[PDB]
Amino acid sequence: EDCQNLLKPCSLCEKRPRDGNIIHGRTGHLVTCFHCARRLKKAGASCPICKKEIQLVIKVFIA
Amino acid sequence: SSLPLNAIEPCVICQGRPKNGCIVHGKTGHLMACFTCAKKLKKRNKPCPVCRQPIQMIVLTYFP
Ligand SMILES: [Zn+2]
Ligand SMILES: [Zn+2]
Ligand SMILES: [Zn+2]
Ligand SMILES: [Zn+2]
Repeated sequence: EDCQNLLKPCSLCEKRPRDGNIIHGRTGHLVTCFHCARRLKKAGASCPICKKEIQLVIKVFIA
Repeated sequence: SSLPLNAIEPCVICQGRPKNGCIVHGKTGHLMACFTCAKKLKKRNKPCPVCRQPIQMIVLTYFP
């Protein structure tokens, strides 16, 4: 059920898909586009959800 | 502005759980299987069923 959140636009820019996975260890939060997630990591921001160090930003494609 | 309708479909492998097992290769990820099923694909040393590139890691993904 989470799951329908992925049909919403990016929570930041509100005009791109949620295709930017924010990875920290073996978990990830997918609530932003790739663009916005990249910007957050560049800014040294932590994950907007769990406040963990962003180790990696991945562009996600659904299949 | 939005992901495909596929996103709300369950794991293609087991059809019983959400697509929360992200398959990581480089700076991209394919999201099509649950965590449990995606872990089996990596264990069995199988490539990504979508792009056939090697599976670097599986990330349990939340959407929040
Ligand atoms: Zn965005
Ligand atoms: Zn997080
Ligand atoms: Zn599954
Ligand atoms: Zn792939």
